[PDB]
Amino acid sequence: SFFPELYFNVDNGYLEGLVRGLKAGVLSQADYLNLVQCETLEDLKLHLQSTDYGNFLANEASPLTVSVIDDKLKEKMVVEFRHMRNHAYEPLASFLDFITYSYMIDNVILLITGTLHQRSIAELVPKCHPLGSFEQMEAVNIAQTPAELYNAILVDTPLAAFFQDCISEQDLDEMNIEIIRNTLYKAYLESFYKFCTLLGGTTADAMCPILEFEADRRAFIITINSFGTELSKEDRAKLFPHCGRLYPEGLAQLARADDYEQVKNVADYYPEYKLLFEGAGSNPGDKTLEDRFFEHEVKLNKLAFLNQFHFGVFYAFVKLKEQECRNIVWIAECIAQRHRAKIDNYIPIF
Amino acid sequence: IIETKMLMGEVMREAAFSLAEAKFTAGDFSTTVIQNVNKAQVKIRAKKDNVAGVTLPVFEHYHEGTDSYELTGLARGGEQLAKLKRNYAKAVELLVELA
Amino acid sequence: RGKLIAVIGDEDTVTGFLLGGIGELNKNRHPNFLVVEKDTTINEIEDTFRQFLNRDDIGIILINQYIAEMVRHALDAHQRSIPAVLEIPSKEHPYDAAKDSILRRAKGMF
Repeated sequence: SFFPELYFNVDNGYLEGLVRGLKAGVLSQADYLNLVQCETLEDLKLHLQSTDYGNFLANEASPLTVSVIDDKLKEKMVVEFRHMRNHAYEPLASFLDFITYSYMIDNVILLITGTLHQRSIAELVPKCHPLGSFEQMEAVNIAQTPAELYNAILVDTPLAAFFQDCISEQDLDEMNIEIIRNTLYKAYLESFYKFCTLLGGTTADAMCPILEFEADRRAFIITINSFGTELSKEDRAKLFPHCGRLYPEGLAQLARADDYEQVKNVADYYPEYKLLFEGAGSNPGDKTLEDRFFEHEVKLNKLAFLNQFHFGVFYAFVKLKEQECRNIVWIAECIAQRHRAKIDNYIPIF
Repeated sequence: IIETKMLMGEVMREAAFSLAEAKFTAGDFSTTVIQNVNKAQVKIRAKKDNVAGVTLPVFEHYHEGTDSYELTGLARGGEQLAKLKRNYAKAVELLVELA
Repeated sequence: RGKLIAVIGDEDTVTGFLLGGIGELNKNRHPNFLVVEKDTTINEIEDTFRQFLNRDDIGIILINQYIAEMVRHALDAHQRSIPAVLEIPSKEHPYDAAKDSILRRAKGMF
């Protein structure tokens, strides 16, 4: 674009090359045919050792399990992301901090209600999802005091700014944990969108549409889901993110929605995701609606990869790598289950 | 006994399949659901049967009706979760019968 | 209405059943289940089974077949009707028909 190239390359050549190469570092489709063709866990180890992945089952349990496959995929992901985030710079470092803050709020909601209930905090440490870090103190050994964690997490933990909405220590008990997580997800997401818009380059250009898509899709799925729960339509509109094309129009019809057909009509207002609707076969041995959503994510990830002077390439690599781990562990799951009629719930990425 | 056992087998297989699909959907809801254990919505009622001069222990599947723990935060997997709420519930009923 | 179903199983079973609402914490904040994996030991399984036996509010036990294999002697020795112990096999592995505590009682059968 106008500002980058002369200034992008100087401090982004390494990371651009790294994301390109690590896109190339995913398992080839020939490797995938090796994966499906063994139908055994020992041979699964054998030929995953022979690809980019693998050679990581050393010092592990002789009875290879699917959970070990999940752990190794996630360890590869977190290793690659610690590699990328270790080398960064205030704009892009901040970008990757946003990329991580979603999992931060997830793990942080895992930590909360481990201390409102009388449970150990060392108990909580090994169960955190990777990337969690949490090397910051005042949140550990809190003596089971809600106010201690409240102040610990307003003061010390980096994402304290979003908890200005989650205050008063009353929501901890009177209100659901999940609804709190949803408010924080919304507030964080809109803050991230505003940060993206502040950086008004091709970063904004490539990140606006995908954030609008994420807001639109999450409003779509949540509206589908809550037809069997206790929630009113105004408290409903309260927690839909503002950063979406729906806020201009489409969110109102979702608020008016009460069943599958009104949300179908909402999808029909916009041809881009109507197509994602009619791919919701949900057949035993094929893909489902969520898989078509992930597929559209993959397409937008490729579109981000096409451009080269922005920062959505790394977010694209996030979503693709998550899909890839979902595929490999799922293949391991169906290998252990021995049910080959049902291996088809994974989306190859590259 | 054996007919109940075979129906048992196919039902549990189907239900734990729906569990695998939910794990694909929401990722790691296992941790939060094990985290959330305060009250149950189903109990067992011990009643008697005098099929003969002997007294026979027998059980019934009572439903207390306590609110279940709806989960929606993890990518809004509730569509898989309700499917599970049915698949495992049928299994539980058949368990009580078998016991 | 009287008693509380209890389950010991791997992560899959306990997750799926806590989804079904099978689970309770007593007034002492103690569960009616035990998540067991490669890190859980046989003696702990037997001790927790006896802990369940000590409780007067159980009725039913739900043992995964691996767990039953692990503590076979404890299960067989406990020839009591008060725990109506039911065997159930795991996800990824074949159904457990042999070594059933009741099929041995029958003789004119498969």
